[PDB]
Amino acid sequence: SYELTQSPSVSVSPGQPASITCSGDKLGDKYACWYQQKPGQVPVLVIYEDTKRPSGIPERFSGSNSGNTATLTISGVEAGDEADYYCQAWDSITHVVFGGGTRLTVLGQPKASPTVTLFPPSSEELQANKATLVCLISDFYPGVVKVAWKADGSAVNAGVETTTPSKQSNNKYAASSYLSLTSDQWKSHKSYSCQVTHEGSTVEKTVAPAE
Amino acid sequence: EVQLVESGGGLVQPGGSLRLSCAASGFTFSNCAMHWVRQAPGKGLEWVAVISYHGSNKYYADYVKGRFTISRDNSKNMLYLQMNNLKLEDTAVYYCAREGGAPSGWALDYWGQGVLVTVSSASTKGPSVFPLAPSSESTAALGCLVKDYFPEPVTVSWNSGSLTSGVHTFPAVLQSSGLYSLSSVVTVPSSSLGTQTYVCNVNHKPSNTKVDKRVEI
Amino acid sequence: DKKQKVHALFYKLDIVPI
Repeated sequence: SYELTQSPSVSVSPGQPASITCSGDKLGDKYACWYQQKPGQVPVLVIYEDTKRPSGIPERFSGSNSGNTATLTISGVEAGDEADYYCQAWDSITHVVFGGGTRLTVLGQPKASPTVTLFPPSSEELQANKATLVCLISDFYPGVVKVAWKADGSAVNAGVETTTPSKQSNNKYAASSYLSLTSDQWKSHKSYSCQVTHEGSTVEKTVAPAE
Repeated sequence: EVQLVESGGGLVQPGGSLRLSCAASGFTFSNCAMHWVRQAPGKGLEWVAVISYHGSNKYYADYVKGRFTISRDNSKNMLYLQMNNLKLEDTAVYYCAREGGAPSGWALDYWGQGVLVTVSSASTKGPSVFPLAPSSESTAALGCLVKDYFPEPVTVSWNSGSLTSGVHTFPAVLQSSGLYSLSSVVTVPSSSLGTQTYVCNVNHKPSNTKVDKRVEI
Repeated sequence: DKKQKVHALFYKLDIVPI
């Protein structure tokens, strides 16, 4: 096929403009567009015809194309500008081609410890001889957490499934972790705990089967 | 005021067929070329096809190989994509998009909301819905566990959509079983709201599963 | 001229009204 090379990840430091490049053989002979896709949203056209902005796109978004390189630049960077940015143009028979996408990280955002909510199995699920413990982790930043489960203070080695962190609307992160037991397994310990480590510190919630 | 509302996604087996629909409004549809673009979960955008304003010329990405067909109905302001001989790698969210740059290059200036097409040899499975009752305390979290379903997506509302403040529906986990689970939580004033009923409305359209579960002490 | 060359390509596609 064609090309369109984009760096998969770009970070911008406080006070700097963001710069996102897109290279391809003959790219300067084509018109480049740029699309912004925020988490869980559809793509939005931010630049077309190399340099032009649709109505409602702030002028701090600028585009250029020269030689083999198209460039999206963002001045006055805000935390809300974190998103995946895709360039696009066309191949040798004028068919639409997208770049690989660049994920933009805006540095310097404040740290936020996770909120942790732990639910015991419902009576309904226990009646079906199952017992899922649900540990919901919300509003943390940056997006790295480690989740450990404990049974009577001892590390659980099986039955744990945890999601990858995912960006919320407010640029913070959320994740969940599930401990799937049988009802008998649930009753075989006095306490179970979900323990979330984030930036060297931990938050732990506990539940007890015996009320 | 442009709008592009899609429908027609779901689960289909390798080799099967599916038809997507895109209803347009707010602009003179018959004057615009129209696109389909797809995005595999957690992956990048990939063009599928384009069709001319009055429907004569159609062009397709290299992987289509005659298997998909783009069409339009300008009297109903409808755009379609008929997909045949589907392969596992065709699993993706499919968007329709309006063209607004041509002839000065491509520019996809408005995009539909997207529908998920899952290609899989596994059977659909409807979820079990369990209440997540608070215990833990001036506010309380309560919720619903949507356990062991396939495929995505599941939608969850509270009190038929009347309750939106403090609702958090978490992304699903994919277990080693090949089945998904998710949870949806609403944070409410504790004590003060026991005067209120809380019901999660779970819908898993691939399995024909729609459950309203009351969540009480 | 870039625009003139791009237009030549898109006229051949024939996807939008002239």
